[PDB]
Amino acid sequence: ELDQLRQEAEQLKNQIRDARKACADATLSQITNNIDPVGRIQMRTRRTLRGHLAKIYAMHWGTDSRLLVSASQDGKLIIWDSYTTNKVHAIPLRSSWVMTCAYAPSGNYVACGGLDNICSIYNLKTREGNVRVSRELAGHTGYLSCCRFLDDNQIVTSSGDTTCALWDIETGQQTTTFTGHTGDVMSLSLAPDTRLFVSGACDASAKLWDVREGMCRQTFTGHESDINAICFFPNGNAFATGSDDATCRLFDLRADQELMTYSHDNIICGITSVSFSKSGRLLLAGYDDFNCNVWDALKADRAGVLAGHDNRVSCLGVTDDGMAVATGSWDSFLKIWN
Amino acid sequence: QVQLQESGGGLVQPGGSLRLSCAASGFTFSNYKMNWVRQAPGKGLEWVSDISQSGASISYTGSVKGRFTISRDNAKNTLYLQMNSLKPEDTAVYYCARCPAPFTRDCFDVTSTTYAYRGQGTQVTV
Amino acid sequence: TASIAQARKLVEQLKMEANIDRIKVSKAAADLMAYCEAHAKEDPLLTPVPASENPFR
Amino acid sequence: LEVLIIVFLTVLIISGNIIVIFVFHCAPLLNHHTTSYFIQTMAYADLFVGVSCVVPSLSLLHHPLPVEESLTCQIFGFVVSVLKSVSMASLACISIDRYIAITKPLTYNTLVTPWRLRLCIFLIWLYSTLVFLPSFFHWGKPGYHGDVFQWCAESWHTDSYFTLFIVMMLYAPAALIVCFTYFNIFRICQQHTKDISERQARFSRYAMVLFRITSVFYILWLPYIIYFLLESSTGHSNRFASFLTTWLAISNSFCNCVIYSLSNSVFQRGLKRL
Amino acid sequence: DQRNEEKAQREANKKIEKQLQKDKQVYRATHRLLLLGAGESGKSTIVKQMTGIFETKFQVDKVNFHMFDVGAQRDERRKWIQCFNDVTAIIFVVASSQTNRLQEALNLFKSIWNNRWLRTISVILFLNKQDLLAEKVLAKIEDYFPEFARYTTPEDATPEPGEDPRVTRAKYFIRDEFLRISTASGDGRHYCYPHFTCSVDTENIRRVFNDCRDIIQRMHLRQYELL
Repeated sequence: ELDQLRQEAEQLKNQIRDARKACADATLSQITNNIDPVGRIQMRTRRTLRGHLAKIYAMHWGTDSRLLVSASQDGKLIIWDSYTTNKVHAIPLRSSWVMTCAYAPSGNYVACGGLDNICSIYNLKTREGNVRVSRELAGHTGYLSCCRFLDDNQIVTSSGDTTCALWDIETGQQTTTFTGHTGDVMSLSLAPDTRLFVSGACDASAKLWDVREGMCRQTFTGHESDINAICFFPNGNAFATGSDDATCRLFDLRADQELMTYSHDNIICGITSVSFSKSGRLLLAGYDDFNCNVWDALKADRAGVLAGHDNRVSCLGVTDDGMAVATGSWDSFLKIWN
Repeated sequence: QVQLQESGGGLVQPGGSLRLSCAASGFTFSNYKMNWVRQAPGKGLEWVSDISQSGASISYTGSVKGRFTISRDNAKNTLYLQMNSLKPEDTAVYYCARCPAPFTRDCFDVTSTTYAYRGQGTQVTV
Repeated sequence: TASIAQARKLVEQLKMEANIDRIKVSKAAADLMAYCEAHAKEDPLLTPVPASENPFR
Repeated sequence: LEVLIIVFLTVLIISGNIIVIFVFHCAPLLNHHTTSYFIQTMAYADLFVGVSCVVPSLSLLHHPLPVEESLTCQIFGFVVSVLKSVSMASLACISIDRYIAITKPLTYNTLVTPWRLRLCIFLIWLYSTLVFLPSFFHWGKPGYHGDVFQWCAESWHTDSYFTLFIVMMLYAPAALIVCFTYFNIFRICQQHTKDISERQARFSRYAMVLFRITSVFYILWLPYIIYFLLESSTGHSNRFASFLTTWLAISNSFCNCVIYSLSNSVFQRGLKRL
Repeated sequence: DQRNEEKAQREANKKIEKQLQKDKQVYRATHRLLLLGAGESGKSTIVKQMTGIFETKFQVDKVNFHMFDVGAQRDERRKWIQCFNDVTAIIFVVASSQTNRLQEALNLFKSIWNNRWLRTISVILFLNKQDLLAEKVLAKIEDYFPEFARYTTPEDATPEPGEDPRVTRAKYFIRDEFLRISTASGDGRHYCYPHFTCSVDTENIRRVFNDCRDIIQRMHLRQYELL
């Protein structure tokens, strides 16, 4: 029974591998050789946000490119004003162990989650003046790794029980469940059109899901160790990942394989976060060796370094107008670069 | 893609010998500490031995220390185990498990029910 | 023998994933490069912006 | 001699305290723990000592002040003595803070709160300014810092009782405190190191850190306090030794900078990253 | 429209910062611990002496303590174990003993000790079931740990009255297994405190209090570059 099933799985794997092999016409580096290099990129710290008592685990930029939320170990959730460095809100959490936070695309809400297996949604439009828990979504059987709003009533979570889900915040139930991975899921990224999303798990693989169908579309399995970060290309046709083997990679949805690899022999630390530029020419990655690296996405050449943190870099994001980069770290500081 | 494939095993007489092999693909064999784990019938998985990146540090379980040996070939990308002077209680399925991350000295989850970086196992019976 | 369902699911997933259409890597690389070169002028991080309209300086 | 020593010391003092202040302020935390408050206060006092060492620097390069010489020495002695006493008081409070952190490690944060730190700093400045106040009244000469000027070197005459008052109220307490606290910390380090060694040796630095803290202070401050008492009580003056003792005590305002900020590893990391 | 809203921003910032300074005052006066150990070890009775994660509050001599026990998670520790990298101490509970359980306990200790983010945490080790060990020995360790036959009780052993050395040898053998794993590495940056507890005991909180006091004293000595 299991013998012929394993044989047929191996046969299908070989058929898929040969199908991809018959498609590698020419390497991406072979095509972008004549393109003039970007040149050195210098970025300076413009702001420094100083209010967290302990490590910082996550952050998210508002769609207005001005405000941002951040989470920390002390049990706080602080909303900043990056232009003027003024704290707007500071929400105290019931559980001190939070691993993620998201900021709604409309600006009316903010989410968080962590080791308590629960996603809490906070209503910022305080009719009476105070911020209070709108909804507590409890259906997972493992910690929460990431969460991203679709709109004011839908949110996608990824968990440490090898499962992602889609929620109806009004009812508090699970609309759909995405069950393909065989390890903890550590990140997710929503498409520009928000009809698909990709996840990264602790089995060195990534998958492409259909939010409305509820099924896996494609699987990308280049990496060697656990995947920690994931992000789409601005086009929506490619994405980049970052894993524990001190490497980043670029995958394409239409060719169904890998295109580029961003690594060096002197880099032996894992990547904690990736992000793209507004045009998709830069690729920013934060490492465990206390600093960030800027990559030329088309030629795989380093273009700069963002070294301003004393402990490891845990999160990284780029505004929606592409004007600034915010970097959080375990030394309890955020820094805006430009 | 990470793939570990065990070979060797079968039925041997008590007091006999065996030699397992595990061929690794999809990663650099030279950056990872390698393990061997086993699962007796109706029981959970149990750690057996391991060998370092270079091949210097080696450890064994108390009950197999003195008989079993673990060795690796970084050039040929293979992991070995020599199981001589067996006892009936040594019947189990043996897996080669790799530590999750490179350049590390700890290995957490090798002896776990659903681990992503080990093979399918070879039945060894006495 | 509770692992029969696991292998069944793996087989259906791989079988459904093998019947998709694929585009030659030359076309994908050309599209990526074209997008980057068509939106290169609207990247404040790539071509640094003068401090007059920089909101953080 | 005197011009070179004074100018070199002034430049070193100002430069070191400026770099310390700016590394504290323009970097990551460097403002995190409690002892940093007294370290910063001592840095400010040392920097003002360096600035106030410009009046004799200018006056010795034949640039007499618009005001008289008597006024300049009158003001200079008061200002420099007050700032030196502030530095020594902050140096004693650093040791008290460390003693509390090491002896009471579980209730340390309850005992030492930021309100108490602010009150302590304010009381340090008040006490230091109020001890030397009777110099304006006709009690005596506060110190020998103004003896470079050729008026004060012969015009003021120290008083035995004012000198004894200054000693007993500022100097002796600040030496007894340092001795007691660092001796007890020495005993605690000595027992912990023994425990660690006996653990590690079963199955298979503190001296020279305390020796730098508790010997620079004494080698720079005890010569001054000894000559002060002898010359005040007896009258056996010696111009050859007063300059040396006084300007050693002044150089302590840069020795404090080096052995309290530069040797720390976190400070070096913050300075190398900036 | 501009200056008044700037004033509102500054007022909100000031109020937030005042609440944050009060919170920081509360946060530094509490010591957080992580309680580990397998199910058969006997963590439940230890907790009763004092959902993805649990929590217990207790104070000794007016010093507040938190203790966190992992609830409904999976058996893959390599990811959620990094959240606990700056707790005061870890409490590792072991039962003196169906496969080889002591080997899994020792392997988990070795993994915790050498982890990159847990190289500054000290472990308070409880060897729990000292009565089951008393009966089992006097009724085998050589067949799972073959070094036992060459083990002799340390000279500085403290035997309980009315106890035959037959159990004292096994007690000190297991303790020395954990302790010899402990000293193989660590650069002297963290320490292990092993205790022989029982199923029922009235002084586990006192032992944890003394061990945490020693841990914090050594940490303070080390942050002034005195150690």
